[PDB]
Amino acid sequence: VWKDADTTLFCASDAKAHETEVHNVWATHACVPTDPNPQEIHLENVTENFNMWKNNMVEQMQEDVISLWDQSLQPCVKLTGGSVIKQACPKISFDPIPIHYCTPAGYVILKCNDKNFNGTGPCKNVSSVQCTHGIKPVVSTQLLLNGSLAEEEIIIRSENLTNNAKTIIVHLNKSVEINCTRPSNGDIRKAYCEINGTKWNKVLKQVTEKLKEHFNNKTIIFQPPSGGDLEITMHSFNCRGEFFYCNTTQLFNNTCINGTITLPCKIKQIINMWQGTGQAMYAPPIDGKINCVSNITGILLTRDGGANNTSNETFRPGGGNIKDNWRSELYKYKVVQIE
Ligand SMILES: Cc1nc([C@@H](NC(=O)c2ccc(-c3ccc(Cl)cc3)[nH]2)[C@H]2CCCCN2)sc1CO
Ligand SMILES: *[C@@H]1O[C@H](CO)[C@@H](O)[C@H](O)[C@H]1NC(C)=O
Ligand SMILES: *[C@@H]1O[C@H](CO)[C@@H](O)[C@H](O)[C@H]1NC(C)=O
Ligand SMILES: *[C@@H]1O[C@H](CO)[C@@H](O)[C@H](O)[C@H]1NC(C)=O
Ligand SMILES: *[C@@H]1O[C@H](CO)[C@@H](O)[C@H](O)[C@H]1NC(C)=O
Ligand SMILES: *[C@@H]1O[C@H](CO)[C@@H](O)[C@H](O)[C@H]1NC(C)=O
Ligand SMILES: *[C@@H]1O[C@H](CO)[C@@H](O)[C@H](O)[C@H]1NC(C)=O
Ligand SMILES: *[C@@H]1O[C@H](CO)[C@@H](O)[C@H](O)[C@H]1NC(C)=O
Ligand SMILES: *[C@@H]1O[C@H](CO)[C@@H](O)[C@H](O)[C@H]1NC(C)=O
Ligand SMILES: *[C@@H]1O[C@H](CO)[C@@H](O)[C@H](O)[C@H]1NC(C)=O
Repeated sequence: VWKDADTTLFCASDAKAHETEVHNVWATHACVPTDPNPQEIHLENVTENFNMWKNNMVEQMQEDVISLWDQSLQPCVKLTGGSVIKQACPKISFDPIPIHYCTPAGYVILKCNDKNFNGTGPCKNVSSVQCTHGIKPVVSTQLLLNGSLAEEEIIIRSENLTNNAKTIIVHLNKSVEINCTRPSNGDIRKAYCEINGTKWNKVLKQVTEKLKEHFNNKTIIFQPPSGGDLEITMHSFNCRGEFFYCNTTQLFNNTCINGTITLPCKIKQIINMWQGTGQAMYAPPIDGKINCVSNITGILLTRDGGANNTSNETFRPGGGNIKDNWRSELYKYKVVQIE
């Protein structure tokens, strides 16, 4: 006795009110305390359809992250709507915390428990929950960081796998640590991410093998981004308030597809805002060692559509649509109004 519907969700977290960290600060006034003992009810013989690509939960999380970033990450110079704006741009404490999304009274969240669910279609194993799992609003491109892993086999997620214009979401089942560091001491913007080539090249081959199963045994080739802004041509992310730009060619160039893979990184001040508000400029990198060790739990790829009768299918690290990042975690939920 329920139907698919959209409504105003609310967030919950374990943020500290005393902290100056931006995520904790935002969650303190925007979210409520997390439920100590949340309940989950498995619906008997209930089957439901899901669509991670058409989920209002994604838009709502998007609006929250945009709100947090607009309040916390303000640039020195801004350019939006043909208006140059100067303002204060002090360094901040930045480190994403788990955010839960819940439904109000008269509404519930359906959770797909199919251990091989790809994001779209029917789900045989469904359960009822008030909130989602703790999701860190990590903004990045190409690589999904600090997210959840696929329980069983690797999963390929796409709204339309044949459409080369539709982005693909790779859900890894084994995290590959990416250790990025801007050493205390030849540019201050020069950084690097270390990835164990053995762990990575093994996972990438598995990703290569499963893609073949989706494209009828066609040859899978990984190549660097064909073009576009640096935000999508390179693995971009925020580390301690700094915008890291790392070349991932050594990751997506077929050589071992065995030691330490060192990716060249740049800490850029001039950036294109993912909010779509234009470009912005921030102050130089902070002093001391800047380190961010993350778990590579997902991969954003874009397939070339210049091959019809060929025996090859080329894939490149894509993204840009940050809403895809929320989709990689909000694929297994959907809001329904109880009747
Ligand atoms: C109106 C509009 N213009 C956009 C340009 N792309 C970006 O602004 C962008 C993508 C990724 C990031 C980024 C930055 C920092 C971090 Cl830490 C992580 C990610 N910024 C497109 C527009 C078309 C030519 C190519 N660029 S997107 C957009 C909708 O929001
Ligand atoms: C359904 O999902 C729940 C939670 O993930 C799990 O405990 C249960 O074993 C699943 N049922 C089947 C038949 O796999
Ligand atoms: C990464 O995953 C490991 C387990 O493989 C875990 O111990 C660690 O806390 C994770 N780090 C994150 C999520 O930042
Ligand atoms: C991850 O999935 C692949 C199939 O894509 C499988 O071969 C591998 O064993 C899985 N890893 C784990 C830890 O289950
Ligand atoms: C996802 O699963 C549904 C249902 O099995 C199927 O119709 C769809 O083609 C699948 N898509 C991908 C990308 O696997
Ligand atoms: C998926 O993309 C292909 C390629 O453009 C297209 O022919 C097909 O109609 C698309 N599927 C849907 C359901 O629109
Ligand atoms: C990351 O790499 C640095 C070297 O720049 C090293 O000192 C540090 O211990 C590494 N961290 C992890 C978690 O491996
Ligand atoms: C990354 O480096 C490779 C080789 O060093 C180069 O071919 C490629 O163009 C670089 N990518 C970007 C986005 O600069
Ligand atoms: C990569 O992982 C293996 C274990 O799988 C380990 O023995 C090796 O030392 C790691 N590489 C580096 C550079 O530490
Ligand atoms: C992932 O989590 C770890 C531990 O909280 C943190 O040090 C790291 O900066 C996070 N990665 C990103 C990209 O925020």
